Amino acid sequence: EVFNATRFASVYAWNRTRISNCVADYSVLYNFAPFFAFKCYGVSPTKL
Amino acid sequence: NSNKLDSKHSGNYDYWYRLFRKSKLKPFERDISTEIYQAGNKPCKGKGPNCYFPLQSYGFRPTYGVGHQPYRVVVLSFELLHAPATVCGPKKSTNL
Ligand SMILES: *[C@@H]1O[C@H](CO)[C@@H](O)[C@H](O)[C@H]1NC(C)=O
Ligand SMILES: *[C@@H]1O[C@H](CO)[C@@H](O)[C@H](O)[C@H]1NC(C)=O
Ligand SMILES: *[C@@H]1O[C@H](CO)[C@@H](O)[C@H](O)[C@H]1NC(C)=O
Repeated sequence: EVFNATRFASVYAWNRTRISNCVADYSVLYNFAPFFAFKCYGVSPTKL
Repeated sequence: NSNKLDSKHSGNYDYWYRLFRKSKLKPFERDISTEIYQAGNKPCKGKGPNCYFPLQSYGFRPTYGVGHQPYRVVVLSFELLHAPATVCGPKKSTNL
Protein backbone atom coordinates (compact mmCIF):
# COMPACT_ATOMS: atom_id res chain seq x y z
CA GLU A 1 0.00 0.00 0.00
CA VAL A 2 2.92 2.41 0.53
CA PHE A 3 4.88 1.23 -2.52
CA ASN A 4 1.95 1.21 -4.98
CA ALA A 5 0.38 4.64 -4.49
CA THR A 6 -0.76 6.99 -7.27
CA ARG A 7 -0.39 10.50 -5.76
CA PHE A 8 3.13 10.59 -4.32
CA ALA A 9 3.38 14.02 -2.72
CA SER A 10 5.79 16.72 -3.85
CA VAL A 11 9.18 17.13 -2.17
CA TYR A 12 8.15 20.42 -0.52
CA ALA A 13 5.67 18.39 1.58
CA TRP A 14 6.97 14.83 1.96
CA ASN A 15 4.25 12.42 3.07
CA ARG A 16 5.30 10.37 6.11
CA THR A 17 3.98 6.87 6.86
CA ARG A 18 4.44 5.25 10.27
CA ILE A 19 5.33 1.55 10.37
CA SER A 20 4.58 -0.60 13.42
CA ASN A 21 2.97 -3.88 14.64
CA CYS A 22 4.11 -6.18 11.81
CA VAL A 23 6.56 -8.75 10.61
CA ALA A 24 8.91 -7.10 8.12
CA ASP A 25 8.86 -9.04 4.85
CA TYR A 26 11.89 -7.99 2.82
CA SER A 27 11.64 -10.06 -0.36
CA VAL A 28 9.20 -7.38 -1.54
CA LEU A 29 12.00 -4.82 -1.18
CA TYR A 30 13.98 -6.94 -3.67
CA ASN A 31 11.52 -8.25 -6.26
CA PHE A 32 9.73 -4.90 -6.69
CA ALA A 33 10.97 -3.15 -9.88
CA PRO A 34 14.42 -3.40 -11.52
CA PHE A 35 15.44 -0.50 -9.21
CA PHE A 36 18.06 2.21 -9.80
CA ALA A 37 19.73 2.96 -6.44
CA PHE A 38 20.07 0.75 -3.36
CA LYS A 39 22.61 2.67 -1.27
CA CYS A 40 22.35 1.56 2.36
CA TYR A 41 24.27 3.49 5.02
CA GLY A 42 23.81 2.23 8.58
CA VAL A 43 22.34 -1.25 8.11
CA SER A 44 23.67 -4.03 5.90
CA PRO A 45 21.22 -4.49 2.99
CA THR A 46 21.37 -8.29 3.30
CA LYS A 47 21.73 -8.52 7.10
CA LEU A 48 18.48 -6.67 7.73
CA ASN B 1 45.66 9.01 17.82
CA SER B 2 47.22 9.59 14.38
CA ASN B 3 45.41 12.31 12.42
CA LYS B 4 48.58 13.63 10.74
CA LEU B 5 49.61 10.54 8.73
CA ASP B 6 46.21 9.06 7.77
CA SER B 7 44.62 12.33 6.66
CA LYS B 8 45.05 14.95 3.95
CA HIS B 9 43.07 17.58 2.10
CA SER B 10 40.45 16.27 -0.37
CA GLY B 11 40.23 13.01 1.61
CA ASN B 12 42.14 9.73 1.68
CA TYR B 13 40.43 6.39 1.01
CA ASP B 14 43.52 4.17 1.15
CA TYR B 15 42.60 1.89 4.04
CA TRP B 16 40.19 -1.05 3.98
CA TYR B 17 38.10 -3.21 6.30
CA ARG B 18 35.86 -6.26 5.94
CA LEU B 19 32.21 -6.63 6.96
CA PHE B 20 31.06 -9.55 4.76
CA ARG B 21 32.55 -12.93 5.67
CA LYS B 22 31.05 -16.40 5.32
CA SER B 23 31.85 -17.25 8.96
CA LYS B 24 33.61 -15.83 12.01
CA LEU B 25 37.36 -15.17 12.13
CA LYS B 26 39.45 -17.58 14.18
CA PRO B 27 41.96 -15.94 16.55
CA PHE B 28 45.21 -14.84 14.89
CA GLU B 29 44.06 -15.95 11.41
CA ARG B 30 44.27 -13.73 8.27
CA ASP B 31 41.43 -14.02 5.68
CA ILE B 32 42.78 -11.68 2.98
CA SER B 33 40.47 -12.44 0.06
CA THR B 34 38.25 -10.66 -2.47
CA GLU B 35 35.15 -12.88 -2.62
CA ILE B 36 31.72 -11.35 -3.10
CA TYR B 37 29.36 -12.33 -0.29
CA GLN B 38 26.59 -14.66 -1.39
CA ALA B 39 23.04 -13.52 -0.61
CA GLY B 40 19.89 -15.50 -1.29
CA ASN B 41 20.93 -18.35 -3.58
CA LYS B 42 22.59 -16.59 -6.54
CA PRO B 43 26.13 -17.54 -7.64
CA CYS B 44 26.44 -13.88 -8.67
CA LYS B 45 30.03 -12.60 -8.85
CA GLY B 46 30.41 -8.83 -8.86
CA LYS B 47 29.06 -5.58 -7.48
CA GLY B 48 25.49 -4.33 -7.44
CA PRO B 49 22.25 -5.61 -5.91
CA ASN B 50 22.47 -8.78 -3.79
CA CYS B 51 26.17 -9.01 -4.79
CA TYR B 52 28.30 -6.94 -2.41
CA PHE B 53 32.06 -6.54 -2.05
CA PRO B 54 33.29 -8.17 1.19
CA LEU B 55 35.51 -5.22 2.16
CA GLN B 56 34.54 -1.54 2.22
CA SER B 57 36.62 1.63 2.34
CA TYR B 58 38.02 2.92 5.65
CA GLY B 59 38.10 6.48 4.28
CA PHE B 60 39.78 9.03 6.53
CA ARG B 61 39.74 12.84 6.56
CA PRO B 62 41.39 15.37 8.90
CA THR B 63 37.96 16.68 10.04
CA TYR B 64 35.98 13.91 11.77
CA GLY B 65 34.63 13.30 15.24
CA VAL B 66 36.70 11.70 17.97
CA GLY B 67 35.10 8.30 17.38
CA HIS B 68 35.73 8.68 13.64
CA GLN B 69 39.40 9.71 13.92
CA PRO B 70 42.20 7.51 12.48
CA TYR B 71 43.31 5.74 15.65
CA ARG B 72 46.61 3.89 15.21
CA VAL B 73 46.42 0.61 17.14
CA VAL B 74 49.36 -1.75 17.69
CA VAL B 75 48.73 -4.96 19.62
CA LEU B 76 51.51 -6.78 21.46
CA SER B 77 51.36 -10.56 21.96
CA PHE B 78 53.54 -12.31 24.54
CA GLU B 79 54.24 -16.02 25.04
CA LEU B 80 55.44 -16.65 28.60
CA LEU B 81 55.62 -20.43 28.90
CA HIS B 82 58.27 -22.96 29.96
CA ALA B 83 60.66 -22.55 27.03
CA PRO B 84 63.95 -20.75 26.24
CA ALA B 85 63.39 -16.99 26.15
CA THR B 86 64.61 -14.39 23.67
CA VAL B 87 63.78 -10.89 24.96
CA CYS B 88 64.47 -9.34 28.38
CA GLY B 89 65.20 -5.99 30.01
CA PRO B 90 67.94 -4.75 32.33
CA LYS B 91 70.29 -7.57 33.34
CA LYS B 92 72.93 -8.19 36.04
CA SER B 93 75.36 -11.08 35.74
CA THR B 94 76.24 -12.04 39.32
CA ASN B 95 78.17 -15.30 39.25
CA LEU B 96 76.56 -18.56 40.33
C1 LIG C 1 -0.91 -1.67 -7.80
O1 LIG C 1 -2.19 -2.23 -7.46
C2 LIG C 1 -2.96 -2.68 -8.57
C3 LIG C 1 -4.28 -3.16 -8.02
O2 LIG C 1 -4.54 -2.60 -6.74
C4 LIG C 1 -2.20 -3.78 -9.31
O3 LIG C 1 -2.95 -4.19 -10.45
C5 LIG C 1 -0.83 -3.26 -9.74
O4 LIG C 1 -0.09 -4.31 -10.35
C6 LIG C 1 -0.07 -2.72 -8.54
N1 LIG C 1 1.21 -2.17 -8.96
C7 LIG C 1 2.31 -2.91 -9.14
C8 LIG C 1 3.54 -2.17 -9.57
O5 LIG C 1 2.31 -4.12 -8.95
C1 LIG D 1 -0.38 11.28 3.07
O1 LIG D 1 -1.47 11.48 2.15
C2 LIG D 1 -2.73 10.99 2.62
C3 LIG D 1 -3.72 11.19 1.50
O2 LIG D 1 -3.71 12.53 1.02
C4 LIG D 1 -3.12 11.72 3.90
O3 LIG D 1 -4.34 11.19 4.39
C5 LIG D 1 -2.02 11.58 4.95
O4 LIG D 1 -2.34 12.35 6.09
C6 LIG D 1 -0.68 12.03 4.38
N1 LIG D 1 0.38 11.82 5.35
C7 LIG D 1 1.07 12.82 5.90
C8 LIG D 1 0.70 14.21 5.46
O5 LIG D 1 1.96 12.62 6.72
C1 LIG E 1 42.75 -22.08 6.05
O1 LIG E 1 42.19 -22.85 5.00
C2 LIG E 1 40.99 -23.54 5.40
C3 LIG E 1 40.57 -24.40 4.23
O2 LIG E 1 40.31 -23.62 3.07
C4 LIG E 1 39.92 -22.52 5.79
O3 LIG E 1 38.76 -23.21 6.25
C5 LIG E 1 40.45 -21.62 6.90
O4 LIG E 1 39.52 -20.60 7.22
C6 LIG E 1 41.78 -20.99 6.50
N1 LIG E 1 42.36 -20.20 7.57
C7 LIG E 1 42.76 -18.95 7.39
C8 LIG E 1 44.04 -18.56 8.07
O5 LIG E 1 42.13 -18.15 6.70
